[PDB]
Amino acid sequence: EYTCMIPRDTHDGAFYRAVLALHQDLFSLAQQCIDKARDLLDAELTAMAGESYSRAYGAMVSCHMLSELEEVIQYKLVPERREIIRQIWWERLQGCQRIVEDWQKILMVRSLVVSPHEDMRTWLKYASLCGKSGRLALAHKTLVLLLGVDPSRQLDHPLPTVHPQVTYAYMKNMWKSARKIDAFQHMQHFVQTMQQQAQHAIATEDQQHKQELHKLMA
Amino acid sequence: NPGVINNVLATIGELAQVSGLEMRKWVDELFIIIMDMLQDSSLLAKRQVALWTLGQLVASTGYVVEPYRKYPTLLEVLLNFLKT
Ligand SMILES: O=P(O)(O)O[C@H]1[C@H](OP(=O)(O)O)[C@@H](OP(=O)(O)O)[C@H](OP(=O)(O)O)[C@@H](OP(=O)(O)O)[C@H]1OP(=O)(O)O
Repeated sequence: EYTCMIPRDTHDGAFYRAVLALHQDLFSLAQQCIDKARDLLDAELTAMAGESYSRAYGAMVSCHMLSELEEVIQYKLVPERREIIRQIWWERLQGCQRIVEDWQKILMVRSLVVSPHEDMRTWLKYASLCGKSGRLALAHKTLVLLLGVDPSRQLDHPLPTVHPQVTYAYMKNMWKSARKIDAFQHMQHFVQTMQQQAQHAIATEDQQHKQELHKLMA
Repeated sequence: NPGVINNVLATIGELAQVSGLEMRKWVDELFIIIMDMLQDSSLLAKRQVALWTLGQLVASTGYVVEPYRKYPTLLEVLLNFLKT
């Protein structure tokens, strides 16, 4: 209902109409709206790129975000390329400029098919970026969403041992933001209940887990 | 005639679209060839087909950021096509 009033001649209008048509499995209309937004953005791109590249990065990020919608089509069409495009997404996100304002919209156009619980290697970096950029209240929300239960409500219950990277990042965030004493006991208990876990894990073939647990313990 | 070049470029782009991640052993020489046919164009050959097949072998192989430094003239020649 909101996108119906956005003008159709602007770049944002075509972009959002393409996203909406893609949400309801319309692979022919979405391609046309994408191709229209392409030139609607190319106008201002060539208008702004004549000065400097740092001036045109604001449109280059939008063009990159628009060129990632076809990969969403391939994700929703061919099941064999899902992990490969899910990996090239992480490989391509490491080249952009570390700013939360554009990372948010890139991850939002990216989470159209990948839930935060399916690729958390790219959301832990987002939480760390929000923490380093002074926006700790968004890093806390991201870490809570990745965990599944907000530990700031049950001050006595331990932290969920599942997803060890997420709880490690949460303890780091708790130490950094407010409390330097509770995070200490939390990390002690985490190290204890994580060292008491590798003993019962007699891995004979899957060797991609013991080394990661050892690095985390270090 | 450039018809053979356009034909082989189109078929090699279709092949790269067909077989993904099994062409990573070939993308380097393909890049060195297709950038020398795109940039420093001694003749007036078809640039759209070369551009399309170049963009087609980076969405299948996953060559995202490395060519930006392996070929430091790629971004400039990609931006010039908006003003030329
Ligand atoms: O910023 P720090 O608190 O010092 O933590 C850093 C940081 O990771 P986090 O910020 O996500 O915890 C590094 O990543 P960058 O943000 O600096 O790029 C990471 O190195 P990687 O890039 O390889 O992930 C490094 O880990 P390591 O100590 O193995 O170098 C890790 O340090 P800690 O996890 O020990 O705090």
